[PDB]
Amino acid sequence: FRKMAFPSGKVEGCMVQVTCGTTTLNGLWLDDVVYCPRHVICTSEDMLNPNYEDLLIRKSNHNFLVQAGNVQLRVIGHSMQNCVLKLKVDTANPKTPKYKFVRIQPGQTFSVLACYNGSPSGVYQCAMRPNFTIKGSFLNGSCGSVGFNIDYDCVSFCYMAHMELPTGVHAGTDLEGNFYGPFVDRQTAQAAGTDTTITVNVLAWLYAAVINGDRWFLNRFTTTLNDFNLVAMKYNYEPLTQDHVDILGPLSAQTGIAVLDMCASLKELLQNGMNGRTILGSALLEDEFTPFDVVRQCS
Amino acid sequence: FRKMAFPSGKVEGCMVQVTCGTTTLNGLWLDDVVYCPRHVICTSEDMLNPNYEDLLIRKSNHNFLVQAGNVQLRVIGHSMQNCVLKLKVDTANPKTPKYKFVRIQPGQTFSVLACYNGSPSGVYQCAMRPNFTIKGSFLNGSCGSVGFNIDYDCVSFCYMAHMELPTGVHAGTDLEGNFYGPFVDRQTAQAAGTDTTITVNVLAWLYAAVINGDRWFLNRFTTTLNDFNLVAMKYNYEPLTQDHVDILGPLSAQTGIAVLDMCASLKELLQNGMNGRTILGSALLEDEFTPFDVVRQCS
Repeated sequence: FRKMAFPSGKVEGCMVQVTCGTTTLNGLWLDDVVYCPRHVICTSEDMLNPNYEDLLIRKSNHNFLVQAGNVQLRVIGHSMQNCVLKLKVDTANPKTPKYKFVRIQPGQTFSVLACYNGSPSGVYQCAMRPNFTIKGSFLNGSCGSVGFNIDYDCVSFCYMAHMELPTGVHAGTDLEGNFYGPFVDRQTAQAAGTDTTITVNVLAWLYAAVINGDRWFLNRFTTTLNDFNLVAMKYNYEPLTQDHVDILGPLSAQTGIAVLDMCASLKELLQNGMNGRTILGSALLEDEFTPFDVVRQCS
Repeated sequence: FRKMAFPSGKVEGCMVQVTCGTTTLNGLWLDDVVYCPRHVICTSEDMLNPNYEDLLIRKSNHNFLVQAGNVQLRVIGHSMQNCVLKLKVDTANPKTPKYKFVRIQPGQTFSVLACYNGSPSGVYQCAMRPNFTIKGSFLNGSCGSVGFNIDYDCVSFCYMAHMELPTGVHAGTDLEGNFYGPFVDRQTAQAAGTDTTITVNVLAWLYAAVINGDRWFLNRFTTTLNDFNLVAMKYNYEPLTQDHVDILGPLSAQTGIAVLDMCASLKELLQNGMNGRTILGSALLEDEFTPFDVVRQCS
Protein backbone atom coordinates (compact mmCIF):
# COMPACT_ATOMS: atom_id res chain seq x y z
CA PHE A 1 0.00 0.00 0.00
CA ARG A 2 1.94 2.99 -1.31
CA LYS A 3 1.79 6.28 0.53
CA MET A 4 1.43 8.68 -2.41
CA ALA A 5 1.96 12.42 -2.69
CA PHE A 6 0.08 14.77 -4.98
CA PRO A 7 1.84 15.70 -8.23
CA SER A 8 3.83 18.86 -7.56
CA GLY A 9 3.86 20.55 -10.98
CA LYS A 10 1.40 23.28 -10.05
CA VAL A 11 3.37 24.25 -6.94
CA GLU A 12 6.77 23.99 -8.65
CA GLY A 13 5.75 26.90 -10.88
CA CYS A 14 5.40 29.19 -7.84
CA MET A 15 8.71 28.68 -6.00
CA VAL A 16 11.12 31.63 -5.87
CA GLN A 17 14.29 32.58 -3.99
CA VAL A 18 14.27 35.47 -1.51
CA THR A 19 17.53 37.00 -0.25
CA CYS A 20 17.91 39.71 2.39
CA GLY A 21 21.49 40.43 3.40
CA THR A 22 23.27 37.13 4.00
CA THR A 23 20.18 34.93 4.49
CA THR A 24 18.28 33.21 1.69
CA LEU A 25 15.16 31.03 1.71
CA ASN A 26 12.22 30.03 -0.47
CA GLY A 27 9.12 32.05 -1.26
CA LEU A 28 5.72 31.47 -2.83
CA TRP A 29 4.86 33.60 -5.88
CA LEU A 30 1.11 33.93 -6.49
CA ASP A 31 -0.35 36.67 -8.69
CA ASP A 32 1.89 39.72 -7.98
CA VAL A 33 2.85 38.79 -4.40
CA VAL A 34 5.67 36.69 -2.94
CA TYR A 35 5.05 35.05 0.45
CA CYS A 36 7.85 33.86 2.72
CA PRO A 37 8.81 33.66 6.41
CA ARG A 38 9.27 37.09 7.96
CA HIS A 39 12.49 36.15 9.76
CA VAL A 40 14.33 36.73 6.47
CA ILE A 41 15.01 40.32 7.55
CA CYS A 42 17.11 38.84 10.37
CA THR A 43 20.71 37.66 10.43
CA SER A 44 22.08 35.20 12.97
CA GLU A 45 22.93 37.91 15.49
CA ASP A 46 19.46 39.43 14.88
CA MET A 47 17.50 36.23 15.62
CA LEU A 48 18.21 36.42 19.37
CA ASN A 49 15.37 38.78 20.40
CA PRO A 50 14.33 40.52 17.19
CA ASN A 51 11.57 43.09 16.95
CA TYR A 52 10.29 42.49 13.43
CA GLU A 53 7.91 45.44 13.74
CA ASP A 54 10.74 47.92 14.38
CA LEU A 55 13.24 46.21 12.07
CA LEU A 56 10.98 46.14 9.01
CA ILE A 57 10.44 49.91 8.88
CA ARG A 58 14.14 50.44 8.11
CA LYS A 59 14.02 48.12 5.11
CA SER A 60 13.52 49.35 1.57
CA ASN A 61 12.02 47.50 -1.36
CA HIS A 62 15.36 46.99 -3.12
CA ASN A 63 16.72 45.42 0.10
CA PHE A 64 14.90 42.28 -1.09
CA LEU A 65 16.36 40.28 -3.99
CA VAL A 66 13.83 37.92 -5.59
CA GLN A 67 14.79 35.58 -8.43
CA ALA A 68 12.37 33.43 -10.43
CA GLY A 69 14.91 31.05 -11.93
CA ASN A 70 17.28 33.25 -13.93
CA VAL A 71 15.02 36.34 -13.88
CA GLN A 72 14.95 39.05 -11.20
CA LEU A 73 11.64 40.36 -9.88
CA ARG A 74 11.21 44.07 -9.14
CA VAL A 75 9.92 44.52 -5.57
CA ILE A 76 7.73 47.60 -5.18
CA GLY A 77 6.25 47.16 -1.71
CA HIS A 78 6.49 45.26 1.57
CA SER A 79 4.10 44.44 4.41
CA MET A 80 3.65 41.90 7.19
CA GLN A 81 0.75 39.63 8.21
CA ASN A 82 1.39 37.78 11.49
CA CYS A 83 4.61 35.75 10.97
CA VAL A 84 4.47 35.90 7.13
CA LEU A 85 6.12 38.59 4.98
CA LYS A 86 4.40 39.86 1.80
CA LEU A 87 6.55 41.30 -1.00
CA LYS A 88 4.66 42.98 -3.83
CA VAL A 89 6.26 42.70 -7.28
CA ASP A 90 5.58 44.48 -10.56
CA THR A 91 4.81 41.26 -12.49
CA ALA A 92 2.03 38.75 -11.87
CA ASN A 93 3.03 35.10 -12.06
CA PRO A 94 1.69 33.71 -15.37
CA LYS A 95 1.96 30.16 -13.96
CA THR A 96 -0.39 30.94 -11.05
CA PRO A 97 -2.86 28.06 -10.50
CA LYS A 98 -6.37 28.12 -9.11
CA TYR A 99 -5.68 28.17 -5.38
CA LYS A 100 -6.86 29.08 -1.89
CA PHE A 101 -5.53 29.28 1.67
CA VAL A 102 -6.79 26.81 4.29
CA ARG A 103 -5.87 25.78 7.82
CA ILE A 104 -5.81 22.06 8.66
CA GLN A 105 -6.39 20.16 11.92
CA PRO A 106 -3.99 17.79 13.71
CA GLY A 107 -4.19 14.34 12.16
CA GLN A 108 -4.92 15.49 8.61
CA THR A 109 -2.51 14.77 5.77
CA PHE A 110 -0.89 16.83 3.03
CA SER A 111 2.04 16.88 0.60
CA VAL A 112 5.23 18.91 1.12
CA LEU A 113 7.51 20.23 -1.62
CA ALA A 114 10.94 20.42 0.01
CA CYS A 115 13.18 23.06 -1.56
CA TYR A 116 16.57 22.92 0.17
CA ASN A 117 18.11 25.58 -2.10
CA GLY A 118 15.61 27.89 -3.82
CA SER A 119 14.73 25.28 -6.44
CA PRO A 120 12.58 22.24 -5.59
CA SER A 121 14.35 18.95 -4.92
CA GLY A 122 11.83 16.47 -3.50
CA VAL A 123 8.21 15.83 -2.55
CA TYR A 124 6.71 13.65 0.19
CA GLN A 125 3.43 12.84 1.96
CA CYS A 126 3.07 13.36 5.72
CA ALA A 127 0.60 14.00 8.54
CA MET A 128 0.26 16.89 10.99
CA ARG A 129 1.11 15.30 14.34
CA PRO A 130 -1.09 15.85 17.41
CA ASN A 131 1.78 17.87 18.94
CA PHE A 132 1.74 20.06 15.80
CA THR A 133 5.13 19.08 14.34
CA ILE A 134 6.19 17.48 11.06
CA LYS A 135 8.95 14.88 10.73
CA GLY A 136 10.01 15.37 7.10
CA SER A 137 13.54 15.71 5.71
CA PHE A 138 16.77 16.37 7.61
CA LEU A 139 18.83 18.49 5.19
CA ASN A 140 17.93 22.15 5.67
CA GLY A 141 17.90 25.30 3.57
CA SER A 142 14.27 24.31 2.92
CA CYS A 143 12.93 27.12 5.14
CA GLY A 144 9.85 28.33 3.32
CA SER A 145 8.91 24.91 1.93
CA VAL A 146 5.18 24.57 1.32
CA GLY A 147 2.53 21.95 2.07
CA PHE A 148 -0.67 21.49 0.10
CA ASN A 149 -3.57 19.35 -1.10
CA ILE A 150 -5.13 19.20 -4.58
CA ASP A 151 -8.85 18.81 -5.35
CA TYR A 152 -9.35 18.38 -9.09
CA ASP A 153 -7.59 21.53 -10.35
CA CYS A 154 -7.48 23.73 -7.21
CA VAL A 155 -4.44 23.90 -4.92
CA SER A 156 -5.19 24.33 -1.21
CA PHE A 157 -2.10 25.68 0.55
CA CYS A 158 -2.05 24.84 4.26
CA TYR A 159 1.54 25.00 5.54
CA MET A 160 4.83 26.88 5.25
CA ALA A 161 7.95 25.85 7.18
CA HIS A 162 9.75 28.28 9.53
CA MET A 163 12.08 26.33 11.85
CA GLU A 164 13.75 22.96 12.42
CA LEU A 165 13.60 21.57 15.96
CA PRO A 166 16.41 19.59 17.62
CA THR A 167 14.70 16.21 17.12
CA GLY A 168 14.62 16.52 13.32
CA VAL A 169 11.05 17.83 13.10
CA HIS A 170 10.11 21.27 11.81
CA ALA A 171 7.39 23.76 12.80
CA GLY A 172 5.49 26.35 10.81
CA THR A 173 2.38 28.38 10.05
CA ASP A 174 -0.54 28.49 7.68
CA LEU A 175 -0.25 30.81 4.68
CA GLU A 176 -1.84 33.63 6.70
CA GLY A 177 0.98 33.69 9.28
CA ASN A 178 -0.68 31.80 12.15
CA PHE A 179 1.58 29.26 13.84
CA TYR A 180 0.60 25.64 14.34
CA GLY A 181 1.17 24.73 17.99
CA PRO A 182 2.88 26.61 20.83
CA PHE A 183 5.97 27.72 18.90
CA VAL A 184 7.55 31.11 18.14
CA ASP A 185 10.09 32.44 15.64
CA ARG A 186 12.74 33.42 18.20
CA GLN A 187 16.15 31.98 19.10
CA THR A 188 14.86 30.33 22.27
CA ALA A 189 15.10 26.77 23.53
CA GLN A 190 11.99 25.09 22.09
CA ALA A 191 10.86 21.48 22.25
CA ALA A 192 7.90 19.44 21.04
CA GLY A 193 5.41 18.06 23.52
CA THR A 194 4.91 14.32 23.80
CA ASP A 195 3.28 12.89 20.66
CA THR A 196 0.36 10.50 20.25
CA THR A 197 -0.87 8.02 17.66
CA ILE A 198 -3.75 9.15 15.44
CA THR A 199 -6.46 6.62 16.29
CA VAL A 200 -8.92 7.32 13.48
CA ASN A 201 -6.13 7.02 10.92
CA VAL A 202 -4.96 3.65 12.27
CA LEU A 203 -8.54 2.40 11.98
CA ALA A 204 -8.77 3.64 8.39
CA TRP A 205 -5.53 1.79 7.61
CA LEU A 206 -7.08 -1.43 8.95
CA TYR A 207 -10.07 -1.02 6.63
CA ALA A 208 -7.64 -0.74 3.71
CA ALA A 209 -5.91 -3.99 4.73
CA VAL A 210 -9.28 -5.77 4.77
CA ILE A 211 -10.05 -4.33 1.34
CA ASN A 212 -6.73 -5.75 0.09
CA GLY A 213 -7.59 -9.19 1.50
CA ASP A 214 -5.67 -9.05 4.80
CA ARG A 215 -8.14 -10.40 7.36
CA TRP A 216 -6.24 -12.40 10.01
CA PHE A 217 -6.68 -9.69 12.68
CA LEU A 218 -10.48 -9.63 12.56
CA ASN A 219 -12.36 -11.43 15.34
CA ARG A 220 -15.93 -12.11 16.50
CA PHE A 221 -16.07 -9.56 19.31
CA THR A 222 -17.24 -5.97 19.70
CA THR A 223 -16.62 -3.20 22.22
CA THR A 224 -18.13 0.00 23.57
CA LEU A 225 -16.65 3.43 22.90
CA ASN A 226 -16.02 3.87 26.64
CA ASP A 227 -14.29 0.51 27.12
CA PHE A 228 -12.07 1.21 24.11
CA ASN A 229 -10.89 4.68 25.17
CA LEU A 230 -9.83 3.22 28.52
CA VAL A 231 -7.54 1.01 26.45
CA ALA A 232 -6.51 3.95 24.26
CA MET A 233 -5.20 6.07 27.14
CA LYS A 234 -2.98 3.22 28.36
CA TYR A 235 -1.18 2.86 24.99
CA ASN A 236 -0.92 6.59 24.15
CA TYR A 237 -3.72 6.66 21.56
CA GLU A 238 -5.99 9.61 20.88
CA PRO A 239 -9.52 9.05 22.24
CA LEU A 240 -12.15 8.19 19.66
CA THR A 241 -15.05 10.63 19.32
CA GLN A 242 -18.50 10.20 17.82
CA ASP A 243 -17.31 12.60 15.12
CA HIS A 244 -14.52 10.18 14.16
CA VAL A 245 -16.92 7.22 14.19
CA ASP A 246 -19.21 8.92 11.67
CA ILE A 247 -16.33 9.68 9.29
CA LEU A 248 -15.63 5.93 9.17
CA GLY A 249 -19.23 5.07 8.22
CA PRO A 250 -18.55 4.60 4.50
CA LEU A 251 -15.67 2.16 5.01
CA SER A 252 -17.78 0.21 7.51
CA ALA A 253 -20.53 -0.11 4.88
CA GLN A 254 -18.17 -1.10 2.05
CA THR A 255 -16.50 -3.81 4.15
CA GLY A 256 -19.42 -4.91 6.32
CA ILE A 257 -17.44 -4.38 9.54
CA ALA A 258 -19.01 -2.17 12.19
CA VAL A 259 -16.75 0.61 13.45
CA LEU A 260 -16.91 -0.71 17.01
CA ASP A 261 -16.10 -4.17 15.64
CA MET A 262 -12.81 -2.91 14.17
CA CYS A 263 -12.11 -1.27 17.54
CA ALA A 264 -12.31 -4.76 19.02
CA SER A 265 -9.64 -5.86 16.55
CA LEU A 266 -7.45 -2.85 17.35
CA LYS A 267 -7.98 -3.47 21.07
CA GLU A 268 -6.48 -6.96 20.80
CA LEU A 269 -3.48 -5.90 18.69
CA LEU A 270 -2.51 -3.33 21.32
CA GLN A 271 -3.16 -5.54 24.35
CA ASN A 272 -1.86 -8.81 22.87
CA GLY A 273 0.53 -7.91 20.04
CA MET A 274 0.88 -8.70 16.36
CA ASN A 275 2.33 -12.18 17.02
CA GLY A 276 4.91 -12.00 14.23
CA ARG A 277 2.40 -11.54 11.40
CA THR A 278 2.24 -8.37 9.30
CA ILE A 279 -0.55 -6.08 8.07
CA LEU A 280 0.07 -4.89 4.48
CA GLY A 281 3.79 -5.56 4.75
CA SER A 282 4.38 -3.73 8.03
CA ALA A 283 4.99 -4.95 11.58
CA LEU A 284 3.76 -1.60 12.98
CA LEU A 285 0.37 0.09 12.85
CA GLU A 286 0.34 2.97 10.37
CA ASP A 287 -1.40 6.24 11.28
CA GLU A 288 -0.65 8.59 8.35
CA PHE A 289 -3.65 7.65 6.17
CA THR A 290 -6.90 9.52 6.70
CA PRO A 291 -10.27 7.89 6.00
CA PHE A 292 -10.53 10.20 2.99
CA ASP A 293 -7.13 9.01 1.76
CA VAL A 294 -8.24 5.37 1.86
CA VAL A 295 -11.38 5.93 -0.22
CA ARG A 296 -9.54 8.16 -2.71
CA GLN A 297 -7.08 5.31 -3.32
CA CYS A 298 -9.67 2.49 -3.20
CA SER A 299 -12.42 4.19 -5.25
CA PHE B 1 14.16 9.93 7.39
CA ARG B 2 11.78 10.81 4.59
CA LYS B 3 11.64 8.60 1.56
CA MET B 4 11.37 11.38 -1.04
CA ALA B 5 10.26 11.37 -4.66
CA PHE B 6 11.51 13.75 -7.30
CA PRO B 7 9.26 16.69 -8.23
CA SER B 8 6.94 15.47 -10.96
CA GLY B 9 6.15 18.65 -12.90
CA LYS B 10 8.38 17.90 -15.88
CA VAL B 11 6.79 14.47 -16.37
CA GLU B 12 3.24 15.78 -15.90
CA GLY B 13 3.70 17.88 -19.03
CA CYS B 14 4.30 14.73 -21.09
CA MET B 15 1.38 12.49 -20.09
CA VAL B 16 -1.31 11.78 -22.70
CA GLN B 17 -4.22 9.37 -23.12
CA VAL B 18 -4.16 6.79 -25.94
CA THR B 19 -7.35 5.02 -27.04
CA CYS B 20 -7.57 2.16 -29.56
CA GLY B 21 -11.01 0.66 -29.99
CA THR B 22 -12.32 -0.18 -26.54
CA THR B 23 -8.95 -0.08 -24.74
CA THR B 24 -7.47 3.07 -23.19
CA LEU B 25 -4.21 3.67 -21.31
CA ASN B 26 -1.50 6.26 -20.65
CA GLY B 27 1.24 7.43 -22.99
CA LEU B 28 4.42 9.50 -22.93
CA TRP B 29 4.61 12.49 -25.31
CA LEU B 30 8.19 13.60 -26.07
CA ASP B 31 8.99 15.73 -29.14
CA ASP B 32 6.65 14.39 -31.89
CA VAL B 33 6.45 10.80 -30.61
CA VAL B 34 4.08 9.14 -28.14
CA TYR B 35 5.28 5.96 -26.40
CA CYS B 36 2.87 3.50 -24.79
CA PRO B 37 2.44 -0.24 -24.12
CA ARG B 38 1.87 -2.16 -27.32
CA HIS B 39 -1.03 -4.15 -25.83
CA VAL B 40 -3.35 -1.18 -26.41
CA ILE B 41 -4.24 -2.92 -29.69
CA CYS B 42 -5.47 -5.97 -27.73
CA THR B 43 -8.89 -7.02 -26.46
CA SER B 44 -9.83 -9.24 -23.51
CA GLU B 45 -9.41 -12.33 -25.68
CA ASP B 46 -6.18 -11.39 -27.40
CA MET B 47 -4.16 -11.05 -24.19
CA LEU B 48 -3.96 -14.84 -23.85
CA ASN B 49 -2.08 -15.47 -27.12
CA PRO B 50 -1.80 -12.21 -29.09
CA ASN B 51 0.11 -11.93 -32.36
CA TYR B 52 1.25 -8.31 -32.28
CA GLU B 53 2.86 -8.31 -35.73
CA ASP B 54 -0.47 -9.45 -37.19
CA LEU B 55 -2.59 -7.07 -35.08
CA LEU B 56 -0.49 -4.01 -35.94
CA ILE B 57 -0.51 -4.74 -39.68
CA ARG B 58 -4.31 -4.32 -39.70
CA LYS B 59 -4.18 -0.83 -38.13
CA SER B 60 -4.14 2.58 -39.80
CA ASN B 61 -3.21 5.92 -38.23
CA HIS B 62 -6.82 7.04 -37.81
CA ASN B 63 -7.38 3.93 -35.65
CA PHE B 64 -5.44 5.67 -32.83
CA LEU B 65 -6.96 8.50 -30.77
CA VAL B 66 -4.45 10.55 -28.74
CA GLN B 67 -5.70 13.22 -26.33
CA ALA B 68 -3.39 15.72 -24.60
CA GLY B 69 -5.69 17.21 -22.00
CA ASN B 70 -8.33 19.11 -23.95
CA VAL B 71 -6.68 18.74 -27.39
CA GLN B 72 -6.64 15.80 -29.81
CA LEU B 73 -3.40 15.02 -31.66
CA ARG B 74 -3.24 13.79 -35.25
CA VAL B 75 -1.32 10.53 -35.71
CA ILE B 76 0.76 10.38 -38.90
CA GLY B 77 2.73 7.19 -38.26
CA HIS B 78 2.93 4.03 -36.16
CA SER B 79 5.72 1.59 -35.34
CA MET B 80 6.71 -1.08 -32.82
CA GLN B 81 9.99 -1.57 -30.92
CA ASN B 82 10.06 -4.73 -28.78
CA CYS B 83 7.03 -4.40 -26.45
CA VAL B 84 6.57 -0.61 -26.88
CA LEU B 85 4.41 1.11 -29.51
CA LYS B 86 5.59 4.39 -31.06
CA LEU B 87 3.03 6.83 -32.49
CA LYS B 88 4.32 9.70 -34.64
CA VAL B 89 2.29 12.92 -34.47
CA ASP B 90 2.38 16.16 -36.45
CA THR B 91 2.95 18.34 -33.35
CA ALA B 92 6.01 18.44 -31.10
CA ASN B 93 5.40 18.66 -27.37
CA PRO B 94 6.17 22.26 -26.31
CA LYS B 95 6.67 21.07 -22.72
CA THR B 96 9.32 18.50 -23.67
CA PRO B 97 12.09 18.60 -21.03
CA LYS B 98 15.72 17.68 -21.46
CA TYR B 99 15.57 13.90 -21.26
CA LYS B 100 17.18 10.55 -22.06
CA PHE B 101 16.42 6.82 -21.84
CA VAL B 102 18.32 4.49 -19.49
CA ARG B 103 18.01 0.89 -18.25
CA ILE B 104 18.52 0.23 -14.55
CA GLN B 105 19.60 -2.86 -12.58
CA PRO B 106 17.87 -4.47 -9.58
CA GLY B 107 18.36 -2.49 -6.38
CA GLN B 108 18.18 0.97 -7.96
CA THR B 109 15.51 3.50 -6.98
CA PHE B 110 13.27 5.85 -8.97
CA SER B 111 10.00 7.79 -8.83
CA VAL B 112 6.70 6.67 -10.33
CA LEU B 113 3.99 9.05 -11.55
CA ALA B 114 0.73 7.08 -11.37
CA CYS B 115 -1.89 8.19 -13.92
CA TYR B 116 -4.92 5.90 -13.56
CA ASN B 117 -6.95 7.84 -16.13
CA GLY B 118 -4.87 9.77 -18.65
CA SER B 119 -4.33 12.43 -16.00
CA PRO B 120 -1.80 12.28 -13.14
CA SER B 121 -3.07 11.34 -9.70
CA GLY B 122 -0.08 10.52 -7.45
CA VAL B 123 3.68 10.16 -7.13
CA TYR B 124 5.79 7.76 -5.07
CA GLN B 125 9.36 6.52 -4.60
CA CYS B 126 10.25 2.83 -4.98
CA ALA B 127 13.00 0.32 -5.75
CA MET B 128 13.29 -2.40 -8.40
CA ARG B 129 13.11 -5.64 -6.41
CA PRO B 130 15.64 -8.45 -6.96
CA ASN B 131 12.84 -10.52 -8.54
CA PHE B 132 12.28 -7.69 -11.07
CA THR B 133 8.83 -6.53 -9.88
CA ILE B 134 7.60 -3.23 -8.43
CA LYS B 135 5.50 -2.74 -5.29
CA GLY B 136 3.12 -0.28 -6.94
CA SER B 137 -0.42 1.06 -7.05
CA PHE B 138 -3.43 -1.18 -6.49
CA LEU B 139 -6.19 0.54 -8.46
CA ASN B 140 -5.61 -0.22 -12.11
CA GLY B 141 -5.91 1.80 -15.30
CA SER B 142 -2.36 2.99 -14.58
CA CYS B 143 -0.91 0.89 -17.44
CA GLY B 144 1.68 3.03 -19.18
CA SER B 145 2.70 4.84 -15.99
CA VAL B 146 6.30 6.00 -16.02
CA GLY B 147 9.29 5.86 -13.68
CA PHE B 148 12.15 8.31 -13.74
CA ASN B 149 15.04 10.05 -12.00
CA ILE B 150 16.05 13.71 -12.28
CA ASP B 151 19.71 14.77 -12.10
CA TYR B 152 20.71 18.36 -12.89
CA ASP B 153 17.59 19.40 -14.84
CA CYS B 154 17.65 16.23 -17.02
CA VAL B 155 14.91 13.59 -16.79
CA SER B 156 16.17 9.99 -17.00
CA PHE B 157 13.35 7.61 -17.98
CA CYS B 158 13.86 4.00 -16.90
CA TYR B 159 10.48 2.24 -16.56
CA MET B 160 6.99 1.86 -18.05
CA ALA B 161 4.35 -0.39 -16.46
CA HIS B 162 2.71 -3.14 -18.58
CA MET B 163 1.12 -5.84 -16.38
CA GLU B 164 -0.37 -6.47 -12.94
CA LEU B 165 0.75 -9.68 -11.24
CA PRO B 166 -1.39 -11.81 -8.91
CA THR B 167 0.33 -10.51 -5.74
CA GLY B 168 -0.53 -6.87 -6.54
CA VAL B 169 2.89 -5.87 -7.90
CA HIS B 170 3.54 -4.67 -11.47
CA ALA B 171 6.04 -5.68 -14.16
CA GLY B 172 7.26 -3.54 -17.03
CA THR B 173 9.91 -2.54 -19.54
CA ASP B 174 12.56 0.05 -20.23
CA LEU B 175 11.74 2.78 -22.75
CA GLU B 176 13.10 0.61 -25.59
CA GLY B 177 10.46 -2.07 -25.03
CA ASN B 178 12.61 -4.72 -23.33
CA PHE B 179 11.10 -6.27 -20.22
CA TYR B 180 12.76 -6.39 -16.81
CA GLY B 181 12.96 -10.00 -15.67
CA PRO B 182 11.41 -13.06 -17.33
CA PHE B 183 7.99 -11.58 -18.04
CA VAL B 184 5.92 -11.18 -21.22
CA ASP B 185 2.88 -9.12 -22.18
CA ARG B 186 0.49 -12.10 -22.27
CA GLN B 187 -2.28 -12.75 -19.73
CA THR B 188 -0.95 -16.20 -18.87
CA ALA B 189 -0.17 -17.69 -15.48
CA GLN B 190 2.94 -15.77 -14.43
CA ALA B 191 4.49 -15.37 -11.01
CA ALA B 192 7.52 -13.63 -9.55
CA GLY B 193 10.30 -15.69 -8.07
CA THR B 194 10.95 -15.40 -4.36
CA ASP B 195 12.16 -11.94 -3.41
CA THR B 196 15.13 -10.97 -1.25
CA THR B 197 16.33 -8.01 0.79
CA ILE B 198 18.73 -5.58 -0.90
CA THR B 199 21.71 -5.92 1.43
CA VAL B 200 23.79 -2.98 0.22
CA ASN B 201 20.79 -0.65 0.60
CA VAL B 202 20.19 -1.73 4.20
CA LEU B 203 23.84 -1.07 5.05
CA ALA B 204 23.61 2.43 3.56
CA TRP B 205 20.46 3.00 5.62
CA LEU B 206 22.40 2.01 8.76
CA TYR B 207 25.13 4.54 7.95
CA ALA B 208 22.39 7.18 7.69
CA ALA B 209 21.19 6.18 11.16
CA VAL B 210 24.70 6.81 12.51
CA ILE B 211 24.71 10.22 10.80
CA ASN B 212 21.53 11.16 12.70
CA GLY B 213 23.18 10.26 16.03
CA ASP B 214 21.65 6.77 16.37
CA ARG B 215 24.38 4.29 17.35
CA TRP B 216 22.65 1.82 19.69
CA PHE B 217 22.91 -1.08 17.20
CA LEU B 218 26.72 -0.93 16.79
CA ASN B 219 29.04 -3.46 18.44
CA ARG B 220 32.79 -4.04 18.80
CA PHE B 221 33.04 -7.00 16.39
CA THR B 222 34.15 -7.46 12.79
CA THR B 223 33.46 -10.17 10.22
CA THR B 224 34.77 -11.74 7.04
CA LEU B 225 32.89 -11.20 3.81
CA ASN B 226 32.22 -14.94 3.54
CA ASP B 227 30.95 -15.40 7.10
CA PHE B 228 28.60 -12.46 6.59
CA ASN B 229 27.04 -13.89 3.44
CA LEU B 230 26.65 -17.26 5.16
CA VAL B 231 24.46 -15.63 7.82
CA ALA B 232 22.80 -13.15 5.45
CA MET B 233 21.45 -15.72 2.99
CA LYS B 234 19.79 -17.54 5.91
CA TYR B 235 17.45 -14.54 6.31
CA ASN B 236 16.75 -14.15 2.56
CA TYR B 237 19.31 -11.37 2.09
CA GLU B 238 21.19 -10.76 -1.14
CA PRO B 239 24.88 -11.76 -1.05
CA LEU B 240 27.32 -8.87 -0.67
CA THR B 241 29.97 -8.43 -3.39
CA GLN B 242 33.33 -6.67 -3.40
CA ASP B 243 31.76 -4.08 -5.72
CA HIS B 244 29.13 -3.34 -3.08
CA VAL B 245 31.89 -3.00 -0.47
CA ASP B 246 33.57 -0.35 -2.64
CA ILE B 247 30.33 1.60 -3.17
CA LEU B 248 30.06 2.11 0.60
CA GLY B 249 33.63 3.41 0.96
CA PRO B 250 32.67 7.08 1.12
CA LEU B 251 30.03 6.64 3.83
CA SER B 252 32.43 4.59 5.96
CA ALA B 253 35.04 7.34 5.61
CA GLN B 254 32.57 10.05 6.59
CA THR B 255 31.57 8.10 9.72
CA GLY B 256 34.87 6.34 10.46
CA ILE B 257 33.29 2.86 10.62
CA ALA B 258 34.80 0.18 8.39
CA VAL B 259 32.36 -1.54 6.04
CA LEU B 260 32.97 -4.99 7.53
CA ASP B 261 32.35 -3.50 10.98
CA MET B 262 28.91 -2.30 9.86
CA CYS B 263 28.31 -5.77 8.43
CA ALA B 264 28.98 -7.05 11.96
CA SER B 265 26.26 -4.71 13.26
CA LEU B 266 23.73 -5.97 10.69
CA LYS B 267 24.77 -9.56 11.39
CA GLU B 268 23.81 -9.05 15.06
CA LEU B 269 20.38 -7.56 14.34
CA LEU B 270 19.67 -10.52 12.04
CA GLN B 271 21.07 -13.31 14.25
CA ASN B 272 19.73 -11.97 17.53
CA GLY B 273 16.77 -9.81 16.51
CA MET B 274 15.40 -6.33 17.15
CA ASN B 275 12.46 -6.98 19.51
CA GLY B 276 11.25 -3.81 21.15
CA ARG B 277 13.41 -0.97 19.98
CA THR B 278 13.13 0.67 16.58
CA ILE B 279 16.00 2.13 14.59
CA LEU B 280 15.00 5.05 12.34
CA GLY B 281 11.35 4.89 13.35
CA SER B 282 10.81 1.41 11.89
CA ALA B 283 10.69 -2.01 13.54
CA LEU B 284 11.94 -3.40 10.20
CA LEU B 285 15.19 -2.77 8.37
CA GLU B 286 14.73 -0.49 5.33
CA ASP B 287 16.11 -1.40 1.89
CA GLU B 288 14.77 1.26 -0.52
CA PHE B 289 17.60 3.78 0.04
CA THR B 290 20.72 3.38 -2.08
CA PRO B 291 24.17 4.67 -1.06
CA PHE B 292 23.73 7.42 -3.66
CA ASP B 293 20.41 8.42 -2.06
CA VAL B 294 22.00 8.59 1.40
CA VAL B 295 24.80 10.96 0.40
CA ARG B 296 22.35 13.27 -1.39
CA GLN B 297 20.28 13.97 1.74
CA CYS B 298 22.93 13.83 4.51
CA SER B 299 25.54 16.02 2.76
